[PDB]
Amino acid sequence: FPVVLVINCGSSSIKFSVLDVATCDVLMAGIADGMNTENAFLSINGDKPINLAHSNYEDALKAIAFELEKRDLTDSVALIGHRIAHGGELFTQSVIITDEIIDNIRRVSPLAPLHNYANLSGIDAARHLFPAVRQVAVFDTSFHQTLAPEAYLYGLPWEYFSSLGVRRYGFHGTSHRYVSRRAYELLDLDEKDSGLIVAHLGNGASICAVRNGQSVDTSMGMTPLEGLMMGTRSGDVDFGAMAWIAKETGQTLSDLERVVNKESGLLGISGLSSDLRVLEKAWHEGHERARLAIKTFVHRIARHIAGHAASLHRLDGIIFTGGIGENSVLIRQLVIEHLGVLGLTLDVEMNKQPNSHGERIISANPSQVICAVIPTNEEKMIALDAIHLGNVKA
Amino acid sequence: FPVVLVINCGSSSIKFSVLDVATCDVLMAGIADGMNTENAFLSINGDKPINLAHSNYEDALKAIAFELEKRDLTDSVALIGHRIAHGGELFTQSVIITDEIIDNIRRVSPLAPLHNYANLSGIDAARHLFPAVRQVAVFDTSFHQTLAPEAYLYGLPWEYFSSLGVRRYGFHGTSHRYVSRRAYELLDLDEKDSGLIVAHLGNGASICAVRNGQSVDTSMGMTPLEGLMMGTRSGDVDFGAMAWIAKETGQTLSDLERVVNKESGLLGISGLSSDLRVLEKAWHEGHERARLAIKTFVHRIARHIAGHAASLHRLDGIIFTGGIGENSVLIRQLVIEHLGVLGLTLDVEMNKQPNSHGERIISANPSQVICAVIPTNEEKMIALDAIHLGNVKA
Repeated sequence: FPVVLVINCGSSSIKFSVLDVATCDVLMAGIADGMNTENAFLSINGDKPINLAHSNYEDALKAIAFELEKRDLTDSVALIGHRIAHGGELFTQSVIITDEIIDNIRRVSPLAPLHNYANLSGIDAARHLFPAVRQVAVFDTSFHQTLAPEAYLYGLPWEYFSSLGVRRYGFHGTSHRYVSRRAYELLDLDEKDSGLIVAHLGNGASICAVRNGQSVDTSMGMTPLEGLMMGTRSGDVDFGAMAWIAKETGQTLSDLERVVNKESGLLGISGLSSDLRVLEKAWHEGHERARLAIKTFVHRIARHIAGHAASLHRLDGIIFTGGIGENSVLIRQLVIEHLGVLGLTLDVEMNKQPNSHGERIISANPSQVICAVIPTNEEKMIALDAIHLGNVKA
Repeated sequence: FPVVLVINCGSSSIKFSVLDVATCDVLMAGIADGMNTENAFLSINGDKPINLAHSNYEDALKAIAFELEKRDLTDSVALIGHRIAHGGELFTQSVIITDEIIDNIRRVSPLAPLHNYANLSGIDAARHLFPAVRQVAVFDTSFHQTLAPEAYLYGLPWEYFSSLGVRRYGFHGTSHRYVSRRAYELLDLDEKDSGLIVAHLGNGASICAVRNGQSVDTSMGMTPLEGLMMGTRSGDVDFGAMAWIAKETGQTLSDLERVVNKESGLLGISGLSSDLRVLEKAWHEGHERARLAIKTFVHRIARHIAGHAASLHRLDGIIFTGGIGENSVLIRQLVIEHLGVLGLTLDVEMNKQPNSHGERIISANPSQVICAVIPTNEEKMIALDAIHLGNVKA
């Protein structure tokens, strides 16, 4: 009864999970937070902030390693899946990790300095701790590599693209991919003849147009900062304004890069919270700035949903996913009501249902386009790749 | 037989025209270029680069003033219309110029330093030279002041909006307004119950959603740099990328503000020209980078057309206008073919017709949304305001 160990080794943490190969169900999950700080802890199932203070990425993973052995599931780990933030133009699909692949990840790493160098740290660690174990890299950008130049080029000097690799990459590729695969079953569509928009709304937020099973457009850019307005991230912003602000407040780009990433978005407008639940209640309690934050949030989701639909021959579906997309009844309704131009009719009792109801249509029958909610499962998608890649002869 | 003198007093030039009040036809047009330089000239009808070297804004206008008198149409100038680049939140419509209005323009001027201070220069000049003459200000942003906060707020700290006035203003308001007024006649729509998208493609390029006669969304931002990719302007650009570029090439914001405005856009991608005619032939001759420039250009127009349609209850029309929108048969077709998702069917023989055919439908009858070309006439719109305002008792 073998298992896959999935690992998202970020800058501050190491979010892991263990899935059963047979059923892809989660047998174990955890998180080694406070990494690089003296105050570092490991909490399995959120049950006991352990002692792991002032420890590095490889120690954290060894801590988790010993905890896997403690639950007699070390000699059952057939596959290790690694989440990588950024794949540049080198990675178009998931791959078995080898020395070539490390080099290649290390080459594209400058495109995402924070995250990738931590992902690499996780890979070196895992490979030390599990050397007989097949390991796999899954890239958050690779699903979007089917985009055409017209879709991914910026309007900058060509040199910036060809010399420096400055172009739209897009993120949430694993989610957009998984959700879309699931969409074909739930809507009874033909992958080869279909057009979906997937609104992944969570932590970060991005839209993705999926034509005939392929990503043809996505809202995030070279960095995860483009596109939708998010929790603390600004989303789309007139560079003229950012330039003007610099000259008016006497701030740097480093200053403004913080502001746009950390003090902006839902938080920036509301001046209250990045959390929708807080703001949704804030609006119900009559806070105007919370109302505006949500209305703006909703407005920009609509704008990009409709826009991404231009990259489709036919619009068969809109699929909400992620923490916000799976759980926010209001946001889903406001967004759908903002797309009446596309002929969307919502079913409110169906949209009322909580996330317990899982993969579910939320549109009435008169609706010209089907709306649905499909819980994302990035870990399951990572496993399914790892499983598939397990059959390979290297 | 009275006339209106229209004046667009930019940073480098003074583009003027003289319209007959009766028919709104242009009796005279000209341009005093090379302003502030020692090499300065005045060319009426493009017929004789006159001697006006090393002269200021008021001299240029006096030169034009004496040329109006030379053609016995000085004592016939009933109204002077002034084009203003930026109106902030103070100007929601055209207004009769008074001391209050100068102060108010001077207050919002910091929102558009280059252009507005030249517009003010033109106003002081005109008022000197024509003091008994009623004068009017028409603002390029005022049509977009019906936008809701959700439509015009950026996802930045609220403080940047309330303290510093950082929000989407949008431009081409006079064109989008005129074109839309004309749309209601050409399509036989009810202003009060309608939804148009207007693609003004020229010099600068912007989209505008017009719901029930009101601007509800527009692609340009606080500066004319947001939205569509343009001749030399980048359009939408991931701030993360602009930040990354800065750290990689060691450039300033001033450096990058030049690049994004002057070396970018159609020119930036093609590495050849900002002129579509050059690039269109370049593609026909087999230049790949010209092909990519146009395809990207077209792709982003489609994206924003569809997106702006989200701010409509119903999409009745898409209207092309401006130098590129009135004259480019290919761009219009490629854009429309990119919006097959909205059910657009094009009539190619109708789309083939040159701009001589004027206000004209370009879509087949099966088309679920009407497409048309409507030549913009900003000068006529300025006159019609000035005429209307001529009836007022101050």
